Amino acid sequence: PSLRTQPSLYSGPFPFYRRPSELGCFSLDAQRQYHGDARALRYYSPPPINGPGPDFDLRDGYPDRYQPRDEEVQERLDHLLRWVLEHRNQLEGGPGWLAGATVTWRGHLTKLLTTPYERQEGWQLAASRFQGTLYLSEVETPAARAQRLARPPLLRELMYMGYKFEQYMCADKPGGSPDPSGEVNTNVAYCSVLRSRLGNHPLLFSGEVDCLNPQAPCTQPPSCYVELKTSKEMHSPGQWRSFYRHKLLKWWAQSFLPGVPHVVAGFRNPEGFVCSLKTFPTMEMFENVRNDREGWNPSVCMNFCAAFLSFAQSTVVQDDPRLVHLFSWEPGGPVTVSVHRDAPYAFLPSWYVETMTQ
Ligand SMILES: NC(=O)C1=CN([C@@H]2O[C@H](COP(=O)(O)OP(=O)(O)OC[C@H]3O[C@@H](n4cnc5c(N)ncnc54)[C@H](O)[C@@H]3OP(=O)(O)O)[C@@H](O)[C@H]2O)C=CC1
Ligand SMILES: [Ca+2]
Repeated sequence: PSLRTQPSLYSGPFPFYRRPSELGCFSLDAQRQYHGDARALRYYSPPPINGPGPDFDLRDGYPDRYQPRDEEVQERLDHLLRWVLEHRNQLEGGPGWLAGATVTWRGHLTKLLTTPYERQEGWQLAASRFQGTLYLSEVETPAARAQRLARPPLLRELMYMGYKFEQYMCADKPGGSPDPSGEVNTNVAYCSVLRSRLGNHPLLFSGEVDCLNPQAPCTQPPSCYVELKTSKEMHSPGQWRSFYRHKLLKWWAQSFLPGVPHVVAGFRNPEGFVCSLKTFPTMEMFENVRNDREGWNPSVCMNFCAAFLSFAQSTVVQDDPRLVHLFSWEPGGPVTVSVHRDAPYAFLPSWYVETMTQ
């Protein structure tokens, strides 16, 4: 049993994808504690239109005011399971909606979406069915774990710079003012919880959300949300073309899933300064590669993802939170499956399983 990943198998019409609704949200504070409210949400606050072009120093505060998340901690789905536990009765969609849903993080779905074009990084997804519901939780691959432990100084600082850019672009209160003098603490996160459906696969997933734009004409989430990105300044048309083809595909996939309609990008020069901003509407990103022989195709992304969901659903027949079907994929190969029980792959915690059982 395996699943091919070549884009030519998936090039048909765009599949059904339900307009996403936000079911709720949660926050993680500076100590990585869960709170079932929006306390971590920040508000889009771009530089005044009448003032100077941005000149954000993305290195300011590195590493002295940097409080990085401890990446050795395996959170898996735990934060999302807690939200689900705390909202299990008052869920949308009617009786047994959760039982026919697939539950995962937005970022796991993003990786599925980009799989047909991905040439470098493989993945592993653990799958457990429990009370009908299919749960998907990423497993760090061996190469990804070594690459992580040996992360160049450069990539460590780039990651800080992405977060620092958000600090320059966001305020703690609507219409408030940004505060770059503060600490960059990546334990802090605001997460949106959404309902969608791909083909006939109902979806419940959560994703980190950078800010809410109080100037957006539609105030209903997720339409009022904005995604913040940084990227190298580009000069030649070849450089923009490469950007469109590789980077935009990932930006698209990440923001398309939860219905986040705009990505705001800060382009940074080699000295670490953002000295321009560009807005990319999620629904127009594909326009940049529509008639490009080397471009990507949203239909391919979504049809492969729908096909992977059908594959997972039909492969994972046993209802058992301690059993795991591990889906493995490396560039140039098909998705394959192995089966495992209990430690280390089993990822549904007892505090979830026991409460859901009662
Ligand atoms: N393989 C894993 O263990 C994963 C854990 N997660 C966790 O689950 C929750 C949902 O995250 P997501 O599904 O929104 O994740 P993704 O879309 O992959 O990333 C969105 C943002 O989440 C942040 N983020 C996500 N993962 C990490 C990380 N490992 N270390 C530090 N920051 C992280 C980051 O701001 C990133 O923004 P950029 O795409 O601009 O880098 C978060 O609390 C996240 O920590 C997510 C994906 C994969
Ligand atoms: Ca971001």
